[PDB]
Amino acid sequence: PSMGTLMGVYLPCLQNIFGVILFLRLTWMVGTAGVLQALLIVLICCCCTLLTAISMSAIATNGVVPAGGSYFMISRSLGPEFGGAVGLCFYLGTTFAAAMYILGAIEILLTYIAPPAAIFYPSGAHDTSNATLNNMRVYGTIFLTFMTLVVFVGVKYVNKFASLFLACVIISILSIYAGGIKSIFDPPVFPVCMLGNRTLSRDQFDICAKTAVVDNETVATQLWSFFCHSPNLTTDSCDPYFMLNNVTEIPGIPGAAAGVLQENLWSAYLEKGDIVEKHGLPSADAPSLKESLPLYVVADIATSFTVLVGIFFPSVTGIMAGSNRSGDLRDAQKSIPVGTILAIITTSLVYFSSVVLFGACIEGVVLRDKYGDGVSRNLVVGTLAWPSPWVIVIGSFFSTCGAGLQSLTGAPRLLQAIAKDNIIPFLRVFGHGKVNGEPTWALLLTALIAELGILIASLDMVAPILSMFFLMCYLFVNLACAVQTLLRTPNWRPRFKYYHWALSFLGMSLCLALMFVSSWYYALVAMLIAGMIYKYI
Amino acid sequence: PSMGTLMGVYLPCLQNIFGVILFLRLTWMVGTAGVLQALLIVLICCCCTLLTAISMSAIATNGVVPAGGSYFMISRSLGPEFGGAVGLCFYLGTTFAAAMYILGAIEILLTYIAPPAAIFYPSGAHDTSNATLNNMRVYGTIFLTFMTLVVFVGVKYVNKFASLFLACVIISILSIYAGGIKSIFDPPVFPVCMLGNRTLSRDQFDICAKTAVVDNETVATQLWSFFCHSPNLTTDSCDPYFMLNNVTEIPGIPGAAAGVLQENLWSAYLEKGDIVEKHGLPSADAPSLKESLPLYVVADIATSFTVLVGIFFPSVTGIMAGSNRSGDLRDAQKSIPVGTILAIITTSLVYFSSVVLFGACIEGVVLRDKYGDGVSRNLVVGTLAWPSPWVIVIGSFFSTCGAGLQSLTGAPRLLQAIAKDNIIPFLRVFGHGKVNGEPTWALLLTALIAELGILIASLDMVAPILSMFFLMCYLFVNLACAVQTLLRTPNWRPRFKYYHWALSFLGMSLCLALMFVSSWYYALVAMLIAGMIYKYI
Ligand SMILES: C[C@@H]1CC[C@@]2(OC1)O[C@H]1C[C@H]3[C@@H]4CC=C5C[C@@H](OCCC(CO[C@@H]6O[C@H](CO)[C@@H](O[C@H]7O[C@H](CO)[C@@H](O)[C@H](O)[C@H]7O)[C@H](O)[C@H]6O)CO[C@@H]6O[C@H](CO)[C@@H](O[C@H]7O[C@H](CO)[C@@H](O)[C@H](O)[C@H]7O)[C@H](O)[C@H]6O)CC[C@]5(C)[C@H]4CC[C@]3(C)[C@H]1[C@@H]2C
Ligand SMILES: C[C@@H]1CC[C@@]2(OC1)O[C@H]1C[C@H]3[C@@H]4CC=C5C[C@@H](OCCC(CO[C@@H]6O[C@H](CO)[C@@H](O[C@H]7O[C@H](CO)[C@@H](O)[C@H](O)[C@H]7O)[C@H](O)[C@H]6O)CO[C@@H]6O[C@H](CO)[C@@H](O[C@H]7O[C@H](CO)[C@@H](O)[C@H](O)[C@H]7O)[C@H](O)[C@H]6O)CC[C@]5(C)[C@H]4CC[C@]3(C)[C@H]1[C@@H]2C
Ligand SMILES: *[C@@H]1O[C@H](CO)[C@@H](O[C@@H]2O[C@H](CO)[C@@H](O)[C@H](O)[C@H]2NC(C)=O)[C@H](O)[C@H]1NC(C)=O
Ligand SMILES: *[C@@H]1O[C@H](CO)[C@@H](O[C@@H]2O[C@H](CO)[C@@H](O)[C@H](O)[C@H]2NC(C)=O)[C@H](O)[C@H]1NC(C)=O
Ligand SMILES: *[C@@H]1O[C@H](CO)[C@@H](O[C@@H]2O[C@H](CO)[C@@H](O)[C@H](O)[C@H]2NC(C)=O)[C@H](O)[C@H]1NC(C)=O
Ligand SMILES: *[C@@H]1O[C@H](CO)[C@@H](O[C@@H]2O[C@H](CO)[C@@H](O)[C@H](O)[C@H]2NC(C)=O)[C@H](O)[C@H]1NC(C)=O
Ligand SMILES: [Cl-]
Ligand SMILES: [Cl-]
Ligand SMILES: [Cl-]
Ligand SMILES: [Cl-]
Ligand SMILES: [K+]
Ligand SMILES: [K+]
Repeated sequence: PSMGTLMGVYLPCLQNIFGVILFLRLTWMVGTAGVLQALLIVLICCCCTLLTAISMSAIATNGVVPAGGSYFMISRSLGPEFGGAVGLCFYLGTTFAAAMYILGAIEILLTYIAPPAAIFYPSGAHDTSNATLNNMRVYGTIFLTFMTLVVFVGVKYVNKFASLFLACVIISILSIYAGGIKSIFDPPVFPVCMLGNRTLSRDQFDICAKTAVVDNETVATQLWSFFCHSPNLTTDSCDPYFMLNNVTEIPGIPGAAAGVLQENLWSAYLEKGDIVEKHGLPSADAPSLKESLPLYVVADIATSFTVLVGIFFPSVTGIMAGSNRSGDLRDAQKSIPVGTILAIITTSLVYFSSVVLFGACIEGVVLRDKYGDGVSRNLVVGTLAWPSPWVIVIGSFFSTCGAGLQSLTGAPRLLQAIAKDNIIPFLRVFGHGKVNGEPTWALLLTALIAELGILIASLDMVAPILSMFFLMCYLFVNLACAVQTLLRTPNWRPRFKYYHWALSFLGMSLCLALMFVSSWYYALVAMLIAGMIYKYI
Repeated sequence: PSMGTLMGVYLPCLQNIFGVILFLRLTWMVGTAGVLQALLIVLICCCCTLLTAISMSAIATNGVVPAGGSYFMISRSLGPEFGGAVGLCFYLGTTFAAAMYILGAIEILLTYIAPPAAIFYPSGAHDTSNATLNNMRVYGTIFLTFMTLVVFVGVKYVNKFASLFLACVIISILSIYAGGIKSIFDPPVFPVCMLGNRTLSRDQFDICAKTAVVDNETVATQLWSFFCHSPNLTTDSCDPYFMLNNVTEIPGIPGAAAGVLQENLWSAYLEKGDIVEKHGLPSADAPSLKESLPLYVVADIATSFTVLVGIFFPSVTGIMAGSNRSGDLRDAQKSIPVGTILAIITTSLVYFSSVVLFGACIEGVVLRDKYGDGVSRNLVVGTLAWPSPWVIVIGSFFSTCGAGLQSLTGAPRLLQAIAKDNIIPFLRVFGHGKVNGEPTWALLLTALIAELGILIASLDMVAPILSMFFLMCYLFVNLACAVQTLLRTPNWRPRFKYYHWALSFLGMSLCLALMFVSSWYYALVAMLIAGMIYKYI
């Protein structure tokens, strides 16, 4: 074994922690929650994982660190019963993370790369969502079957391109920060068209004006005809909000300044159907027609604190991938606790600094446009990039497609190990393999379980389920590190300096409170199942 | 044993088949789907149960009919493996039926008996639903804990009042038909106020007119001030749909005639947010303000065929309660197949004739008002009653509160039997009992599983889950009656005249297609779990 801390522990953690939510949902989270509550979300979600890494360090500093995987360390150092629970929750988390990574790639493809590559179209006036869901499901079943065939044939090729997907993430992050520094002295041009407080969808009309001049004549624009249903300048069919108010352009990226950061500082939660609005604009109050409602940027889902925590939390998962090469290391009891804790610290500093950067550079109206309707269907992250917005689009697409392949390779190997371990006999039949040792019936079960996550067809609906499984895995790791100290069981002497049982107890309680914060109902279901297995024993 | 067919098999089936959906959701289903598609829903949902009763007759005509319950017949006549599946699916169905019966009683209490007995109020303008859900959950946890204490103490008293809850159902059905016959020559007076096609909520304003006369002076009414935001007769702040249209009263119950039945004959499916409208009225087309949207009757959920099937199907469940007294009967191989099939035929004739009666007597605008907003917060069923609408309100409340108690008494006894039967050792610890033999740890598990159904807090969200469990139970009964004939296993010789294996095969395929019709996603989950247990064996 010859593999150091950097390329053995640190870089796989840093590759498995960054992902889809930094490029699709972080600006939305900043603009919805405010800078202060977004920093609070990042702080709370990075203390479950830091305390869980302190417990995993106490795992790795005990004994020999047996070769192969993070399942075998836990199972040989904690007894089989905690090992089975940690392994099964981590397996279900990895299989739904594959589905979330596929849904992210299809959102990027259908909204930014090729919008004409769309099968189902929003017929009628309203319900653009059912066309969107049925459009996500078809491409989800296509990409999932293609990638399971790739994993069924070409594992050697998936292991080959693993550095390129990390290079794409790092180049696309450095482009964000390079453009954010340039926005201090030279911000880019993305004008946002508004009407009173209300922001509107710029993709539908031509010019952001109420009237124009053609051939020495004042003629109503296309924007007049959507609100007034007549090309005449003196009709009374207009809605009274359009008549009393005026149409105004603003800079979408006003540049890095303290005045922009002061406006983005507090929460602006909306319900489903509300309109994204500024705060410092004059707006005469008036009723508005129901028919002019598609001419605005509308909140897609109802938001709160507990909604945003469950969507953010799978950004911080990825600790457990620092022990998959635990046999290949030179000093596994030293390279694991340093590598995972430094990876959590660096990725958490990237999230804090990016929350402050997006809160200081981008205006909160553009931030709250999930899918970027206020600026001509562009990434809100991509408009801040330095060379072009296409670098972030292409790089985030290839990185999410790589992160899906890595989950579809990592989860059947894990189910293979629990099957051959024979703690649960009900999972006996998934120990079959080929002559290479590659799993067959486990790959089918991961493809069918990740299919049930793809048929939910939303990035915002699958991510609380991921939070729910990774929080159970991290809860049982902290239970099994606190109980073995309080019971004084033999062969449990962790040689880690910064370990204490109260830290693992605090980590257990925090990763249990986040389980209720993310979704209280399914946490209350899992509490019943856990309280029933305890009565079984 | 001295107990005949009528009081032993027929009356418990007829008591357990009628219930909450005949009084709360049948008029809504007729008005939404049309008379023809409502008869098609009743026909399809009564052919799964008739074929399942033909299979249960082949169970009862084999062998001895061992004493006690419907679980012991199936388990001794089909092998333990099918018996465990049928028993566990029927247990989960009974525990969620308790939750649906509690949610029905709380809907009746909070909307018709005591609307001031409401904790959470709809603050703001919109979202009257979250106040409603949080208002259902609190009273659900109160009624569930009270009834589990009653079952924990007073089983002898719950068995005593069992005839009174059947008397309430039969009196409240006879009042419906007595009022429906009276509506031929003397219909009751329930005027419905409308504005163009759109129907409005009469509970908010006083008089159904656009202007009135007070003290020899034409003054705008209260209904003017909601749409125009000014008491002056000559303002231009009115929405243009209110100006171009006129306000009209219609009879809500126009009486039994062929012309009313001809209008109610075809489907009118709406999406969530649409307005209930007539078809034969003049209405000038115009836009409408967003602020006047609470002044209408709005569709609560999006409806289709597959939505209404899953809501209707737990009306027809209740076959399996014809064998709970299988030891007390004089001739159990004769009293069961006659009693259950005659009970299914009589209850299905009641549903067909009531669908035709509500389609012929009540106007389809009043039928599509779930919660009865178009007529002064009254039951749509209750307005057709002969003495008073209060008889149906009180009788349906007491019958649903009795049907919840009967499920909370029947499900822990069933889990007790599967625990003592020892096919699944994981359920070993639920075989404990008191000195009376009454279950203790099973009653706790039924109270915690029915709590997870109450925390969904909708009658329309729990009923597809009930359909999902009773259809799996009825599928395994037909599998176990077809496979034992095709495999020619010993000790399976059913002495029933009208049994054939193709009928049970057709019943299996129909109760599998209804599983996809009711909700395709959770059926696709259960298909995975069933295909995994088969690979285990
Ligand atoms: C050890 C061995 C390994 C394999 C195995 O065991 C043995 O492992 C286990 C693990 C199992 C899996 C465990 C967990 C599971 C998750 C479970 O999902 C629960 C709820 C979610 C799914 O929602 C469903 O999604 C479908 C599809 O949309 C819906 O079906 C609909 O489909 C069509 C649409 O065209 C239509 O007919 C209807 O819409 C409907 O039929 C279901 O109805 C729906 O329940 C998460 O969804 C939740 O939905 C909420 C919406 O109300 C949402 O709330 C918010 O919604 C929006 C946000 O988008 C906002 O407006 C508001 O803020 C809220 O209203 C929630 O966010 C969201 O959580 C499914 C099963 C599965 C995968 C288990 C499968 C078996 C399993 C793998 C076993 C194996 C054997
Ligand atoms: C043998 C031994 C015995 C005991 C045991 O095993 C051992 O038995 C098993 C059996 C287990 C149970 C099996 C099945 C279960 C059902 C499962 O529910 C699945 C989905 C449904 C629940 O929905 C959830 O409801 C909660 C509460 O609302 C939501 O949480 C929300 O709460 C708040 C609201 O304030 C807010 O934060 C968010 O809204 C959210 O957090 C969940 O999100 C939600 O998933 C059914 O709900 C489905 O919801 C759809 C809405 O999207 C709806 O679609 C339609 O919705 C409306 C209609 O109303 C229409 O507009 C459209 O037509 C559609 O959108 C669907 O109709 C609806 O199906 C929960 C677990 C449970 C009970 C298992 C528990 C364990 C169990 C008993 C074991 C034991 C151990
Ligand atoms: C919308 O913007 C226009 C600017 O074109 C505002 O116009 C007012 O115009 C009159 C006469 O042209 C001036 O005397 C006022 O000083 C203007 N008001 C200003 C500059 O605030 C108009 O008031 C705006 N509408 C609003 C703010 O509701
Ligand atoms: C944007 O402008 C509106 C008025 O044009 C602001 O005022 C609110 O308007 C709604 C009407 O839907 C009223 O119900 C509220 O009471 C109004 N709030 C007031 C008067 O304080 C609205 O607040 C503005 N949005 C912002 C500042 O984010
Ligand atoms: C609403 O109802 C009124 C009835 O009061 C209709 O009034 C019309 O009134 C003029 C003059 O009073 C008559 O000459 C017309 O014959 C009436 N039209 C009829 C009876 O159809 C009014 O047209 C109605 N509005 C509609 C149908 O949009
Ligand atoms: C009730 O009246 C409206 C017009 O007052 C009817 O017409 C439809 O109106 C909508 C506007 O929301 C249009 O999009 C449709 O194209 C109209 N349909 C037509 C003209 O056929 C509406 O159909 C009526 N409702 C009924 C008869 O149930
Ligand atoms: Cl991620
Ligand atoms: Cl992880
Ligand atoms: Cl019922
Ligand atoms: Cl039944
Ligand atoms: K991650
Ligand atoms: K029933």
